[PDB]
Amino acid sequence: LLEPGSNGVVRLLGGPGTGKSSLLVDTAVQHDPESVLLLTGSARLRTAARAAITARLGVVREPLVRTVHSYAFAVLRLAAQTSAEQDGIIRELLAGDLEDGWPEQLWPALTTAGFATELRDLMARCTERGVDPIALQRLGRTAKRPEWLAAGRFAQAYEQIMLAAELVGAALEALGADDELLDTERNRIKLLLVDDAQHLDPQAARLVRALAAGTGLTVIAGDPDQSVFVLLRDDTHPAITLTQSYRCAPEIASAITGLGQRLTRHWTGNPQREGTVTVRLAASTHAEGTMIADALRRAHLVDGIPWSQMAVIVRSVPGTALARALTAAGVPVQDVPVGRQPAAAALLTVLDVTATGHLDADSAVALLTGPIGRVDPVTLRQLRRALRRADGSQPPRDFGDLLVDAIEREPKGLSAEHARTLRRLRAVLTAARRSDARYTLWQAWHASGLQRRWLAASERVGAQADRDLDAVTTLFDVADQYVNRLRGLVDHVTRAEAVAVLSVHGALAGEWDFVVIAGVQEGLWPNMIPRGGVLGTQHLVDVLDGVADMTDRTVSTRAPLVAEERRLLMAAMGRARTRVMITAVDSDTGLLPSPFCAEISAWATEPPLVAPRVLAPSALVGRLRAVVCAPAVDDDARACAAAQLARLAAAGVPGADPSQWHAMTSLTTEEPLWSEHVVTLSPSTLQMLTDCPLRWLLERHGGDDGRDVRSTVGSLVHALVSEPTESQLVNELEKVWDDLPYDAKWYSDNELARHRAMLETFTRWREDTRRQLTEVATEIPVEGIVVEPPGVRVRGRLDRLERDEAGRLVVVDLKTGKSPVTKDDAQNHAQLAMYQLAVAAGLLDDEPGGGKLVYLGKATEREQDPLTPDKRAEWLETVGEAAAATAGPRFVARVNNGCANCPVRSSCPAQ
Amino acid sequence: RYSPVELSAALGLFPPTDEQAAVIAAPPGPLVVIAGAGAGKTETMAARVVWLVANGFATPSQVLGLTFTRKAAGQLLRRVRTRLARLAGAGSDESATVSTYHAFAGTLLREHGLLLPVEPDTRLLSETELWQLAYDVVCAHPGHLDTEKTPAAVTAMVLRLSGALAEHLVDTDQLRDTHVELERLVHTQRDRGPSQWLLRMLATQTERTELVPLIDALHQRMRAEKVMDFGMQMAAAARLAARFPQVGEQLRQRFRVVLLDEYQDTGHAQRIALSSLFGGGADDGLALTAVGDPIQSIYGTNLPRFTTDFPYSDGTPAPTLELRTSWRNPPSTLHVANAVSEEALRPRPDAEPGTIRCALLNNVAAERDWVADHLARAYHGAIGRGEAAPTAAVLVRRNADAAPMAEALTARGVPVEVAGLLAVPEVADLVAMLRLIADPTAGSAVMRILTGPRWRFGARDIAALWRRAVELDDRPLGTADIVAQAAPDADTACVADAICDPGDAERYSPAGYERIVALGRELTMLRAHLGHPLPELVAEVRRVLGLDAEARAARPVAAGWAGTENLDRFSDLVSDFAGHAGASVSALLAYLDAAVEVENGLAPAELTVSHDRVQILTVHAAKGLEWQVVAVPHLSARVFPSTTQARTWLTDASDLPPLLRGDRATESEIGVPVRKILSDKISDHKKSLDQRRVDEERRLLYVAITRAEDTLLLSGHHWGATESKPRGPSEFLCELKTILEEATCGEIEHWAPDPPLRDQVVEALWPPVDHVHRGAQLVAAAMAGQEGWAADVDALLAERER
DNA sequence: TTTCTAATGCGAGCATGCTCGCATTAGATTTTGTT
Ligand SMILES: Nc1ncnc2c1ncn2[C@@H]1O[C@H](COP(=O)(O)OP(=O)(O)NP(=O)(O)O)[C@@H](O)[C@H]1O
Ligand code: SF4
Ligand SMILES: [Mg+2]
Repeated sequence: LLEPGSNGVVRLLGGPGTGKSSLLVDTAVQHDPESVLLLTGSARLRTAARAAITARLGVVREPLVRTVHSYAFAVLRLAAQTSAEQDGIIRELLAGDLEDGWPEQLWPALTTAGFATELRDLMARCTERGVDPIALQRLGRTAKRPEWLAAGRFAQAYEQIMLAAELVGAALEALGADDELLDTERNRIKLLLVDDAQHLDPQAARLVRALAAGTGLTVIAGDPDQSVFVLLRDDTHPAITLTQSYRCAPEIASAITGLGQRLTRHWTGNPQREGTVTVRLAASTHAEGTMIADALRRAHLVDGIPWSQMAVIVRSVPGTALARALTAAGVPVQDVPVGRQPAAAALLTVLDVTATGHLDADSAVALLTGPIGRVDPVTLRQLRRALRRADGSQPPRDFGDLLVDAIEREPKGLSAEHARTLRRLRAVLTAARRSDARYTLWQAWHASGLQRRWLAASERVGAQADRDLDAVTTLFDVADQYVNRLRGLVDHVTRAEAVAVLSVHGALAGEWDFVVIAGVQEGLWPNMIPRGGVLGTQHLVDVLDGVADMTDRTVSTRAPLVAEERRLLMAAMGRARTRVMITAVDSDTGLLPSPFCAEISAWATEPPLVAPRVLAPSALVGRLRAVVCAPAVDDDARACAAAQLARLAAAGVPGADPSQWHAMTSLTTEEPLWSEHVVTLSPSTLQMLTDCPLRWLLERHGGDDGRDVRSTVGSLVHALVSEPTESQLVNELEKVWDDLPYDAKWYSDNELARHRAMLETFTRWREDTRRQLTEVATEIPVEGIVVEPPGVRVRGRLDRLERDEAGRLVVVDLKTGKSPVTKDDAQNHAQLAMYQLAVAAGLLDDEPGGGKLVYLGKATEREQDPLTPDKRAEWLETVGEAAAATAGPRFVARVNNGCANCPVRSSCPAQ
Repeated sequence: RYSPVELSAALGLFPPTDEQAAVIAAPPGPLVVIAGAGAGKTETMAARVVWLVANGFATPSQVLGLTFTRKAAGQLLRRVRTRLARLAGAGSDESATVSTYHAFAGTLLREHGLLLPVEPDTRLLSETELWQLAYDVVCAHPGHLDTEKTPAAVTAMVLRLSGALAEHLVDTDQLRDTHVELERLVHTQRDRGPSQWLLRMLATQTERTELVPLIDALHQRMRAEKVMDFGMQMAAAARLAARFPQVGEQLRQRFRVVLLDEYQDTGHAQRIALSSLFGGGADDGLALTAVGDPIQSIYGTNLPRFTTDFPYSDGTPAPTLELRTSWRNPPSTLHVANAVSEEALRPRPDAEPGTIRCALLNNVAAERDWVADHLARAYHGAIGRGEAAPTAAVLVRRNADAAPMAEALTARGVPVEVAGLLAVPEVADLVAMLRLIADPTAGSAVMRILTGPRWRFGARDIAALWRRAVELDDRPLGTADIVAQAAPDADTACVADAICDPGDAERYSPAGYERIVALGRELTMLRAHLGHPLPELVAEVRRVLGLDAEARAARPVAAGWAGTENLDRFSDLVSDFAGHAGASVSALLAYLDAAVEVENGLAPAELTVSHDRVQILTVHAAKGLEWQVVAVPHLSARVFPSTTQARTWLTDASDLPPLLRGDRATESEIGVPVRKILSDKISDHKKSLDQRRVDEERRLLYVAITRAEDTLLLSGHHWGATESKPRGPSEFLCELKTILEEATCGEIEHWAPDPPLRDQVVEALWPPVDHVHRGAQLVAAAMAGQEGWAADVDALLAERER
């Protein structure tokens, strides 16, 4: 059997790992250069098969090695003597069908893509299992399920409008058309190496039989047990069986065959390849990832087995939480459109603006932060300032406008370094204009020097250059496609050695040495996910496929069948040739192991570990230096860890020596601000310095998020009030209000109305209290020494001063808030006390008076009793104490009522 | 078939008591089993399941278990799995299915959505991917909005109200006629016209009817994006189950026994989603047992109505079986857990009683000291005993006022005190560094970095830095001048300019200039990364900082190698938010800040430890944990009764009126008879609506008491911090005093008589001033001249050589 | 630089007893839920 001049048909089968895939190669080599056909199952398999055969063979001719779908396409080619467009057709067909007045229970569902996708699935499954639409309508009449017959008539309507998964269905009748075309190929091909028969469709199975009526020889190969994806490998045809693994270890083969016992199920591993199976667990979702990283790193670095010979065959990548945690420990892992990619988008915007001929400001900034001419934020903050020195304006010009004018013509005021960061943009935006007669895109690409930079970035970020070049090459390919198919282009484009994590289904072509089957969770691997829907596709597919179930919709729409699920794991372990590892988790607080973990633990070689060891420097040093600084445990291992840290820091590995340790860093100065003196205290400053000097420092100096909008509106109202008649103020506020950043358009109007009412309240109060108080001055500055031996010399600005009716001086200050302060805290107000102190010491022109503290919002006021020398001395003492507190290092950080909004809160030690 | 007792003794467990006998022997039919607190739930569950599967009424694949919370569902699943597996030994392939309610509703939608116009592949929103969207639709809404409220504070009302429409199934179309009935009545002593207060209540109703368009805009915005929240999801499931009977027929065919575990904590959205499917009038062959406790309803009245909602399908109600014998101390269960009788339990294990102690102190500090002393002496007596380890814990009402308990216990005890993911100092530095990289005008981040442990600066250096930063500004009044300032463009003074152009090296301290230069080089290195994808940029920043090593370098040797779980969960969240409608290195920080504002940071890794630690957890949380002696410290006038934060339906514009609340548990404000008549009638309805708030605190207090595994140290303070008035002991304590003093079983301690209070302040000098130093000296001496560390180090160096 | 809502104790307004605006001050309750 299986020899030159042998019989027309022969059957080949054997357990996984056996030489079946490479067995068929030899009989092809010895045998015309043509007349041999190899049907593998996937074009990725074609690469390996053709490579093997050709490299085992100057005038040698490539044997025709192809796939079932490709062969059906070639059959249709001789008979001539995509999913996106498919979905478009189907959705428009349903939209049309919605016109006239399906069982009507689902009329609302027709507009939805959810129904279109399920209908796509139903038709695809029907075509793959080879049932005509008329036959399915007959099924819908026989079994009283209206949706089925409706879908059958829909399929009938679908096939009307035509005359990629129907190639086999077409070829099945294409062969029968001539009935002599069959003999043309039966006399042409003699060998027909059809292979991997467990993965063939029932329709494609018919084509194989048709091509194997009788001539020459044919071979069918494949394990008739890992059929999960239903084969019929039962006949009187001659059969060859293989029972030596050649890949898996007898320890591994033991476990796999023990699994297969509860399901030719017998086969033994290669004796030479000694290996093992290990079952492990973890105590959390992260412990599993880090221990997989641990095991992979140890296997790579102690056991010598490299990357590209390991893998993590998980159930199905929905999964993604594993590549990250597995890369963090330093394990390479293998594997979003051109519109999203930023390097492509930048040059795309250049092309867009070149085609348009006009550059909006809001699109010139967007290519200063791109990769064409790149500017970081604190260089945009240099461009802004430098440009606003070119043309000093009383209100500064908008940055977008300044930038676009600078680009189109260069102002050379500062231009120190910013000459080049604008020169690149000049070059690109001009050379793009240079042609104006595609080729222009290449010209723009060349004008900017980013190609040379990226190709000189082949070092270390070097990955980013590779990604960017991939994106730009894809863009160029799209451009070529459009040229062979520029305002029409911009909207045209709008629409190795590494551990390889991959799902089980795609992991059926692996020759790996170390398989780690992550995620054997209970709700995941034996799937309890219901298979049902609205069209009953799952219940129809098994009644259609044989008599897997009678015309009852009972067992199908419950869950995937375990017998159909254990085969997956059984075939998954078969890929590992040396070692396996089945990893599941079980944690008390949300997770359990599957019913398969316990069974696998029977044939395995050997308190789930809660924080597993890792092999990575940033982990190992953080473990070592964690024991040496221990209060008391590991008395001698402390010395061992000290020696190991010495060896580590002798070479590198940042974090080892106490120079790098954070808790060993030392303060820079430890020296007073003004050890020498006179220190100036604006009245507002004293009101924070009497509460939290740390807050004074860390906020008044640099720690403030910066200029909210309730702060500039308040000062704007202050300025409107200051100038010396309500009716004329409102029209000053109205004209300027529009250039204020508010989040909500409807909010802007409400705030404008409220602030107009605020001005009106101000004028009402003013004309009310002119009956006893007269305004000496408004917005009068305050400046002059008050207490001094350190002196303070308060300086600041006063909102409004007033002369009392009977020889005094009442100082006020307008606040634009809604929440007044209490009447006892407004008796001890630091600001007003400071103003009265400044008045009492002259420098305004003269006696202490009250402090009104008028709130414009809602007009309530909280007065302060005019000072006395009995109290004034205490206030001077307080001011002196505050001034002394400004000086020394180690500022106190007191807590107070205002400690709930201070911007420096993430750094104070009192918290 | 086997009887319950015979079946139980066939296994390795004790014979179930009489209470656990009736429910197990109950015939298949809709029944409810009121299970007391501590009465041994989630074991009777497995007993009933194994009874059914052994007598052969249903195979394991036909069982279904529903439970409100994920952890309790996991517990039930584990218990059921082990019981079923053990039964296989004494007289297989499939297993139970256990799911939390919302997961079951999700599965129901994904299996039968299209019968409704509901997409199957609808993303689900967290509480911070929603707010960041409901604040967009409110911002963009065109109109008037005569409301006088800040945006992002009407977003709160829109979310709260739209979170109740999708719970009582109202759909915003019938919530437009609710104010005419009251306005017409109010508009038609003294003849002043309607009182000022009355118009305020009407204003709220008009405001709600003005929000209605905002509520409707949000729903369409979510439909357009194929996006759905938890409330909308469960409401959709309820609508589907109510409208279509074939889904119920399918589900009753597939599942022959259903386990509604926590049925007293489920609202009107699920009460109808779960009766319509199975229990309405369906076959009596289905088991349908439900074990609720009506007294302990923290979260939020379906139990009093289960009968006549899940009947025998002939028009006859369902049975009711009880569970007592709470496996709890007599003193707590007897005379104390009867604090709330209001029903219009027994000492189970006949075990030794326990002391119960009350106390009225004269200061929050004093009461804190008293409770701390009691717990401390209890803990230390274990050490002399030989490690008894009482592992107590304190139940506190407010989420605050529990941090200082760590201060008062770390002196003698060792507490855990079970901070969001964005308050752990391992992550906050990463967020701050990201912020400083992305946008310079962030002083609250520049300080967190300049004064951080990695390189401390002095006041002199910060002042000099800010001096250079303000000198570099060089910017010279009018209203157009003011408004032109503070635009999205206009520039100001920001420290992140000095760090990049420090200037002359003389001004800074000689040590502090090198640090400035190094930070400048670091930031100029990183700011080149903003073009990179965001999940890679974050890890690059973490690598550049020392966070990965240092988060481990500060950890007890007890814990094995942990420390980086918070960082890895944060990078997971980053890797999830990213690749999702936009890279957005600067719209990530908007997400992080919005998450800080609402939902209080995020969910940390929740590390577990197994020491003899005193937990400081909150009473509202941790239901079902019954471990050791517990104490409730604060029972003063306004802390525990908490009846101040009450906003009824007539003032809060984001609360459903009783007339429309499909619960109708409260009174419906008849108002049919007719202003002084009405003005009095409202206040009575408000007072009735207030007693519900009190009735929601007995259940908190009853839950707290019924966790007293060993003894109690409940107490009540006086003269709380930072106030003016005594705030004497509230309700729940005076009555608790009386109920204590008429029995064997309480002790009264110090009972401070009710009387100027504290004004002492807290301080901490800024730049702070040892085991670390001695270890550093040891390492230095080692440089000068087990666990297998040598091989690991050799392997790492062999990697380095290459 | 900045605040929601409400409970409190007046304090004139008029059929000594309420009674109702009017101005002044205290606190900002807790989590459960998908793949
Ligand atoms: N007799 C043999 N002697 C040496 N090496 C062999 C022999 N037979 C097969 N191999 C090797 O085994 C490798 C695996 O190829 P092969 O076993 O033919 O794939 P396969 O096992 O059929 N795929 P599968 O379906 O999983 O069995 C080949 O690449 C050969 O190197
Ligand atoms: S939170 Fe309090 S202690 Fe900290 S800086 Fe602010 S005011 Fe000072
Ligand atoms: Mg002012």
